[PDB]
Amino acid sequence: DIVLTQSPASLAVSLGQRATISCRASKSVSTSGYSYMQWYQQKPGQPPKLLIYLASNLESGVPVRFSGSGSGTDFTLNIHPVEEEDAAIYYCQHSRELPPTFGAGTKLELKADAAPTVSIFPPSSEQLTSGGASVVCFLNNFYPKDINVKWKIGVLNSWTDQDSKDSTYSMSSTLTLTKDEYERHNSYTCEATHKTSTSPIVKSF
Amino acid sequence: DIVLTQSPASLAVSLGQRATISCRASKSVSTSGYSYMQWYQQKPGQPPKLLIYLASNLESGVPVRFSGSGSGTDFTLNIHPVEEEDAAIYYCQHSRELPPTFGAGTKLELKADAAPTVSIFPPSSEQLTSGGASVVCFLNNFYPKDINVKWKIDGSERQNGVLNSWTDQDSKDSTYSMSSTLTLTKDEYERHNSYTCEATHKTSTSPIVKSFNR
Amino acid sequence: DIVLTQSPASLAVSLGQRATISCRASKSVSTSGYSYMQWYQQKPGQPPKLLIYLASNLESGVPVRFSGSGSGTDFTLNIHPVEEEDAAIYYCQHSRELPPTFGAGTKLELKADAAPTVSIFPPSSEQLTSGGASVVCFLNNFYPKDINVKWKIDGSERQNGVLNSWTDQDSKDSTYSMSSTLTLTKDEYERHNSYTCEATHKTSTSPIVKSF
Amino acid sequence: LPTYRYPLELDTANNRVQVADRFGMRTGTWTGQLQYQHPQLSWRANVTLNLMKVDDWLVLSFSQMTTNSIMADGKFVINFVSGLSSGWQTGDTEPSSTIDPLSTTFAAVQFLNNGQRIDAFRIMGVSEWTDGELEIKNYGGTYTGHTQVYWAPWTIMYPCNVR
Amino acid sequence: LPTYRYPLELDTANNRVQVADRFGMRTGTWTGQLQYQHPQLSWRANVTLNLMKVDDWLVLSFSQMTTNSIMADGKFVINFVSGLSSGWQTGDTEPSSTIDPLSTTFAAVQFLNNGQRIDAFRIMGVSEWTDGELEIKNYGGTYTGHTQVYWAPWTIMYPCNVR
Amino acid sequence: LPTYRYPLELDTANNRVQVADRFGMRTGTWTGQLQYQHPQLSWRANVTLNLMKVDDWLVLSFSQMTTNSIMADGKFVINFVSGLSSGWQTGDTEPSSTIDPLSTTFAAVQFLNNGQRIDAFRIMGVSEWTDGELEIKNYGGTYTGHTQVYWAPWTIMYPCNVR
Amino acid sequence: QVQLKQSGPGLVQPSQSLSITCTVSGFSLTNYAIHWVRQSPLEWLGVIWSGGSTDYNAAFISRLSISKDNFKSQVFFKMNSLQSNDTAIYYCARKEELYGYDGYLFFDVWGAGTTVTVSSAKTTAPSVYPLVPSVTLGCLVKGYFPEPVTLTWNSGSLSSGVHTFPALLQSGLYTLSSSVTVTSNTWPSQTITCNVAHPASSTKVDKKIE
Amino acid sequence: QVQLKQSGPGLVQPSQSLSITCTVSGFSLTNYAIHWVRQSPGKGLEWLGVIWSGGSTDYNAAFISRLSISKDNFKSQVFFKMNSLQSNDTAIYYCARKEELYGYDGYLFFDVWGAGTTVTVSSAKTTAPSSSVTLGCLVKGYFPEPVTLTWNSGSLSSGVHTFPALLQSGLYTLSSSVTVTSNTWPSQTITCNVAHPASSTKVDK
Amino acid sequence: VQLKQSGPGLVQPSQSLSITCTVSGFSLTNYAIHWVRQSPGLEWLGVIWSGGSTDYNAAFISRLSISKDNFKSQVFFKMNSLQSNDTAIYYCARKEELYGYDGYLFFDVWGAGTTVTVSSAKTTAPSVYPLVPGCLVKGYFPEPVTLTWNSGVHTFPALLQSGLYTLSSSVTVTSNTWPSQTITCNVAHPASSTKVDKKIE
Repeated sequence: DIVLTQSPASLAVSLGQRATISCRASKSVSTSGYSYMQWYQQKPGQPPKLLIYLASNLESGVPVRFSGSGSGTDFTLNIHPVEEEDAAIYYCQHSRELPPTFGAGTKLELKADAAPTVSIFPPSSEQLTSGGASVVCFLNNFYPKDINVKWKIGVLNSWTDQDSKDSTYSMSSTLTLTKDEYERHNSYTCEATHKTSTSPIVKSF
Repeated sequence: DIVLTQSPASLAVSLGQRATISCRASKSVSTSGYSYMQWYQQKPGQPPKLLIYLASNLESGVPVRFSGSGSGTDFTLNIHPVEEEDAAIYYCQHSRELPPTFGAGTKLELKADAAPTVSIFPPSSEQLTSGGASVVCFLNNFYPKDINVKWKIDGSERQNGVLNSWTDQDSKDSTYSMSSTLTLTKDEYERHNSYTCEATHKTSTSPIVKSFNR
Repeated sequence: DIVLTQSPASLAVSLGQRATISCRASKSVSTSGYSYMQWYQQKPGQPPKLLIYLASNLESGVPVRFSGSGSGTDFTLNIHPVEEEDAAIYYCQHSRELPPTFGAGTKLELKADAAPTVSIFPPSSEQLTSGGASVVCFLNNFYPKDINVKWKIDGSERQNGVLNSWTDQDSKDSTYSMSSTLTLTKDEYERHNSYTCEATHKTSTSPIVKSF
Repeated sequence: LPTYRYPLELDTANNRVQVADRFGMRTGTWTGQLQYQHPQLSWRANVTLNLMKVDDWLVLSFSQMTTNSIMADGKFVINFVSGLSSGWQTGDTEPSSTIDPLSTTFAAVQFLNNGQRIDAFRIMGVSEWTDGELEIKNYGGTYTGHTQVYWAPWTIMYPCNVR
Repeated sequence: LPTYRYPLELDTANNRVQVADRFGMRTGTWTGQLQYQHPQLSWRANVTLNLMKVDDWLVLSFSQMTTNSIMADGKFVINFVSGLSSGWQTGDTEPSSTIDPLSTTFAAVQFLNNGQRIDAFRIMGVSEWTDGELEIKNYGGTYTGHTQVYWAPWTIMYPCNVR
Repeated sequence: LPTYRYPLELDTANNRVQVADRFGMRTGTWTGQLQYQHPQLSWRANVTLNLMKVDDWLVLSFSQMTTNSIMADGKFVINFVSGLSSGWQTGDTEPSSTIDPLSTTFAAVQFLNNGQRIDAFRIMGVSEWTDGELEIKNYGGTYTGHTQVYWAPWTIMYPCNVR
Repeated sequence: QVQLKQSGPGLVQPSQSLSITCTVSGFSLTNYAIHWVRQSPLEWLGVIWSGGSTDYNAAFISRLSISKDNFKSQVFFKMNSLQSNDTAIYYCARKEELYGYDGYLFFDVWGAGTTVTVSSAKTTAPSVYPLVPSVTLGCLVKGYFPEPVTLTWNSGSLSSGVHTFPALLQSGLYTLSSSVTVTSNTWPSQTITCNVAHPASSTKVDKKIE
Repeated sequence: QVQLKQSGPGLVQPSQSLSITCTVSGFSLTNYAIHWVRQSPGKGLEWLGVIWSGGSTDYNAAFISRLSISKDNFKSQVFFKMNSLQSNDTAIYYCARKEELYGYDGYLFFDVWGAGTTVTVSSAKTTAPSSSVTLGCLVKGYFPEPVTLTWNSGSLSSGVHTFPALLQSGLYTLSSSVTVTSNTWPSQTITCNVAHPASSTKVDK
Repeated sequence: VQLKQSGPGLVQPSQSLSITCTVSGFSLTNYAIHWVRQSPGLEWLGVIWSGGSTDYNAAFISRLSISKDNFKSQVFFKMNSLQSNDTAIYYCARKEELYGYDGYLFFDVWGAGTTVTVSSAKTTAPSVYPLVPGCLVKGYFPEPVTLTWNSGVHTFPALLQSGLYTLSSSVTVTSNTWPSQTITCNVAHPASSTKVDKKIE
């Protein structure tokens, strides 16, 4: 049919720098001097919000920071002032053909750097009544996104999408152990090595 | 202390025609090149929303049409684009003295003309069980605001026990509404069978009347 | 016929630094405790204005910064406050003998460092009517004074026909400027396509280049 | 075969020695109560200050704030034992000299007196550092009887060579 | 064996590594129009400021100037996209942090009102830098109705670690 | 096997390259007579100011002092040819630029007139350095007729790249 | 939501204490000053500055007292002596406390107000009556307490084509009328319920058109 | 007020029909056309079908005979029905609305989007979920997705970090934590409630 | 107080170079007018004392003669048998004739001087061409040519190739400042007396 793919797939941009996303269409999406293109901003866990309709029109309530230019074959989206709010994924959509096709998507990351913060929590007493012991170690507001946590005595680690305002990722680690074998081990350690400092900031109980 | 007096008390302007409200102060509210005055739009039943801060400055979320200019002794605001939204009363307030005093309110009335609409409704059964019968007839979306309502019992008109309500000038519609209510005790309510409300207006000399008998 | 020779030939000093110029005489120019010596300030292209006459005497309208002291055989002048205005050449002259001969001149250059500025200009239409095309590349406010400009036209290297002009150290700016002009006849002027101006400098190894 | 001490570091990836990037700029924040001290008046206000480590200078950036009334003179004490953002230790705020003052700056203020704001200026000097407590003396300025002070933004810096 | 990144450099002539001389002091000038911005009043004045890069600090040196009247508050915008002297690029003025304010200083002024000069002061803070435009906020100060302002010389500096 | 120029030094004990400690902080004092100069009034006051060399900045730390009356404008001249503490040379106070002003600061003063002290501020700028004489211009400020001046502590600094 | 709500008795007896408490949800009271104004058929009475300082109207001193709690985000107004004259809707107003020269004696946002009526007569509970004849249905309330009544059609689901009439005072009781207009297809299809909650008589009546 | 709500089973067995009902409030159904778009991982946003105002329907070229759309205008409802779901169709489904004007708006775009329904095609049965200071709220073993957590009835929006789900063998793992000042915690009690659409439950321990 | 000199620019080998100096600052009957020649060293040739007395350089006697006019305040100096060795700018210098002990052989003021060239060649006029994004003149005999530009006025010395001199002038302004003000260059030749001020575009 009519497939379009934006470029690039993931874009790591610094603040106050214009970020250009290029969307290329198999066939000319522009007709009779009008270009039928749409751009969307998808918040984490929320439906996409329309940013730009046609070629140069900004949807109602969208800041001037967002701008797009292009003809049917190729379209570019530009944002010179990039604050923390624009941490979302961006898709390009065409209105020409009877079945409209959404773009692959570009992931935008506003760049900042900060040291991590480690917090350790013991298992629950109400969970102890259930018969399973699970310890959770929560690390909030760390950048870059890559941080590895090794637990030494069934280990699961999760990472939140890049924070909007803070612009620093967060991490959650959970491990589950049955009561009969939970008390068999007495040592509990949380380890978080980062790129900011080679030494790991660790809290243990 | 520091007294302010607005002019005029009531302002009749058509849409898109500038209505100018003048606020005059007992003493000059301007000091060192700055004018310390504020204007407010208080909608019916709502608290006043600040329109202009200091001199000629528009608050966030305020329409661009609203503008005021003036020196310390007296301040005037003129608004040439006047849409349906801005039909409320306006107050002027001064920030110079330690006790700030709001100016005399000025009432703005948007001008329109339209025929009236009358609606009649019988009393409620749950209210009749209470032991008092009260019938309410509402005439909506009529201009001018002046409408008279006559209550009749068995072809006999009685004004006692009647309460009437006029709504402040509508924002969007720009046509007033009217409520007429009359209360009669059950023992004497059923003695009369005829009930009519009549509202003669300036649009047509004939009265638009709706009556029910039951 | 008593001839004097200064030392040194050139003195390059920084602003606010004392510069001492020594003039040495074949015979004693002093008589009865009076020393007959004179110093002159010759601006670029202009005649010299007398600075100091006899021994340690300042001519009218001469700043206090300029001062000289010395006896008959040799005279030295030392100046601690040295601003931008005094960038000209200075000569020493003796008044004792009936024929006076000026000493060897010394040129002082105030030292600073700053990036160059290159400008390229195409040839004129009125010269084309004459039949010769000449393009001028102008380099202003460049320090150090040494700058080389190499011109290459359409991959053909010819050393003939290039002229470069240097201006004496600027008074206020105190940064030299350079102008280079080359002339080519109309018949052969259009035979070449590419024109490049190159300025490899001591401030930055990369050349600031403008082309037409 | 030599090693390198901070701010000099060896980039083993490219076999290059350079000055550390954080030496030029290292940001942070201190959240806590700014302590105003005077024999006849003392109060605490919740403040958050921006910190900048530039070379051997530590920059304190006070944002706009409204505080209680102050005397014609006074002391400001910032207790860095706690409240510093991640990566900062209390020792990182110790000045590199005992000279008093280390630096002085002027702060723009508004004195509120019976409904009138009076423009004035207030001088601030870095004077003492005791066990994580930074003492910023307020020598004086134009003054008037007032009920509360509105402080404009202002910055002050002093030499610090700790890290 | 290893190489050296600026401001560290290897003097091959003496086989010695040193800190670059320009790192200690790099002077320059910006020629252009100084933009004052306020909702009710805005003007442009031709000014020339001296610039010197000392370590990771950029210093702005304002000479004496006479400008049109100003409001009790305001912003000064210096557009570095053009006007810098030879050797300077627009990027060389970008601060090394986004903290607001980066630094504050006081400027001495005289307000002219019907033939009287009134001595007053203006607080100035480096607040914002956007694509070569430096925003210096004038938070406030002593004020009086006036026709034009006479500005004494004044300097302001903020951290900059760019080249 | 390269050598190292100040502030870079080789710690032969540990075979480690580092930045010299004195580069971050080098303290000192200048003892002498502070010269105030104005065509109609000139005086000399015995003062002792603290000096600290931090990176390429020389900081002058003036303690509180009481001086004779001054004009609405004036110049302050500090003669560094003598009076510096041990280890300091007169050349060590030479700025690294000729820009005027090098830096400006405000000084808090009290003018004494017929038994009343009037608070005022004084702008001071580093303007000139001539063969060891540092000239700090007092452009102006709020002023009133007075018999004596009380000066609050204040600091001023300018770029300096000498040992 | 940056919104502030205050709670207080609607009707106060003569020579009684009229006290209203203002609650802030969006702004920290340590940065804002909360003012107090009364609108009588607008008067500035007093202000509590951030930091606990209070300034009152010159002509109202010693009869009104204002206090605030910042840890609880509340501003408290208490008036001691009441007359027939001091009957008005009272409002609490907000001003930011910044160093800027914004001409600070102004009010940015206004709370709902508390309706203050000065009467020693007890609160009577309001009777809600539904009247039924595009079709229009009218709701009338008679015999109401001294506080006012907010009539809510479908719990505030529908606002267009709904006219509410101000209270009319008959024999020491207030009469309130409301009318709504809806399409003929709409009302017999979907149910419309009018709810009238009274704050002074602690009564909430949910009447249905049926 | 404009609101779009979708009601439908969260998890559908393989080869079953996913039917969702989208209801619009404030929008005139006679004035707006409601479309249907699904978000698939690796496949991207897919446009499936549209109901034009007045009942006319056009579907995705590749989805005909598997998709059917119907609406009722007097009740302000739009009915979405898919005939067969396979592991391929595990995706968030969205209903979007666009205005019907004569203007050349380049109409094949969506101004407003519903909240969407998370659809997982798993055969496994539904499982029931079980100066500063930080406590973590975790729910484990909830199939299908998602769990909606409202902390202190949504009193505070700042300082609330949510970590994405991790899939265990027959269980879903979600961990969430809040950081608040130590002085503030002892003042007011904090209750964490996590609502699951298949099991009505709010547990505040 | 100024003195003015008029004289031919170029003199052929073995020809006579005669320059006349006119004084406006002091009556020549009270001052002594000297003559000094600047060659690419500085050579002192002769002096006229007040009262019509002349003393010449020891090694330069037979070729230099100087005369003076008191009623018009003019001084005439003439050198015979010019050769390739002597090619240089000639200057008129004055010292006041006072009884004072200040060394009478120094010069207070130099009014004007003429540059003397020895090669014989016809007068050539330099067409001045203004480049626009500078005013340049090339190929004029004899040097120099007086160009008057309009800080920011840079003039480059002549370069002699095949009997011709090249003169360059430049002004620097910011690109935004370029279209605002016009600059006009006039180039006067002392042998041709022609000045062109035309500017293109």
